[PDB]
Amino acid sequence: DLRLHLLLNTSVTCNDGSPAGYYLKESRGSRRWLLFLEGGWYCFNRENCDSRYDTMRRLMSSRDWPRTRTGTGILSSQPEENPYWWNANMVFIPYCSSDVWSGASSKSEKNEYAFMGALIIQEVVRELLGRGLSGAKVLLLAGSSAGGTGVLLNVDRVAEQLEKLGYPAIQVRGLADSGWFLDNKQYRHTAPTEAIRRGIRYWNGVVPERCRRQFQEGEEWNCFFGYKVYPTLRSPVFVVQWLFDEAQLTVDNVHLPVQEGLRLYIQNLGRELRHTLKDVPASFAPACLSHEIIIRSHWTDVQVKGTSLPRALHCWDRSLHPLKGCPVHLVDSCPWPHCNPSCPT
Ligand SMILES: COc1ccc2[nH]cc(CCNC(C)=O)c2c1
Ligand SMILES: COc1ccc2[nH]cc(CCNC(C)=O)c2c1
Ligand SMILES: *[C@@H]1O[C@H](CO)[C@@H](O)[C@H](O)[C@H]1NC(C)=O
Repeated sequence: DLRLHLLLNTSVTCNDGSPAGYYLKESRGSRRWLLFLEGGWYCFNRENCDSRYDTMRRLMSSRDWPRTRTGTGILSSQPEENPYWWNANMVFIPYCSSDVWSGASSKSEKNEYAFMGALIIQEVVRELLGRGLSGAKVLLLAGSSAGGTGVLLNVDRVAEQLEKLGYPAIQVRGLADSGWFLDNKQYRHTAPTEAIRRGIRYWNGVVPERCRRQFQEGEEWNCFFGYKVYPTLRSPVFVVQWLFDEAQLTVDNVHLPVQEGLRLYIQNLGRELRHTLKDVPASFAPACLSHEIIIRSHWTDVQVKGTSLPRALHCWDRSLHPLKGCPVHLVDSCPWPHCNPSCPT
């Protein structure tokens, strides 16, 4: 169980103005710190945020959060469940800003909602430095789905914050799970790129500086797509992505007797995802239809080329000190979902 702490700076808020916060379980024998960003889609205008407030209020407000949370998967403290980092200090940061962790906007007379995801991360990091983070050797910023994209948008900002605060010994790294999407041609029409474009204006969203300077004013939506923002990052980042991600297929208007047109569409999607990962040295991408993995209790079960994800992350740790029998780049080459026998059922 991790215990809830509301932010002492109560001007850093969830969408409705309630204070944001974090759940913490300390491990006093450890110099490793894991900060996990929750996911949960987003909203991008008044009407669609109003509907989210009716039926997804815990993703917009802290008024109804519980005092504790159980750590699962990579957040578990049991070695049987978490072979990688069971002895680490564990932090779960709830997602209550609906902005893919990019916002820097307060509630005001002109703004019904606050969008402060980027500021929430920096305030958590600050307040944690007085609870033991000042002694850390490694800070791993991790996250799933919207939180995985949040890692890509924020890991370099955390690194810069700690250097300017006077903590150059802390090594900042990122782990992005299920947040690596393609701005591809859809199977049918009914678009995420335009929703993100409008969202950035609504949230006053911020993106990493080198990416912003490449794409320039008006085109910051490009930095929400992993294969475009990743080459601009300086911190080491490990990318986890199912080749046939369910959220990707949903926005592509695919719902699973598959005939030739859809077969070719699905096979081309896996090929394109594989291609975007060829220059990503630390990555784990199985040929499965699924979504998210790192906080699932059975995350230890899936393997690529005989190597589990906990093992791949351990090999990554060793590489940041070409290891024999300890690989870090693991991408499936077979072309259809569940061609890998370790895929979840
Ligand atoms: C799950 O919601 C998210 C989270 C992070 C994201 N980054 C970029 C996009 C838009 C394209 N992908 C989808 C699923 O629409 C996005 C959506
Ligand atoms: C590749 O062909 C095209 C052509 C025109 C387009 N407009 C917008 C998109 C991106 C659509 N994908 C998602 C997931 O948002 C697009 C793609
Ligand atoms: C609280 O957070 C806000 C938003 O980042 C910041 O402007 C302010 O300086 C913070 N308060 C203190 C006392 O540092």
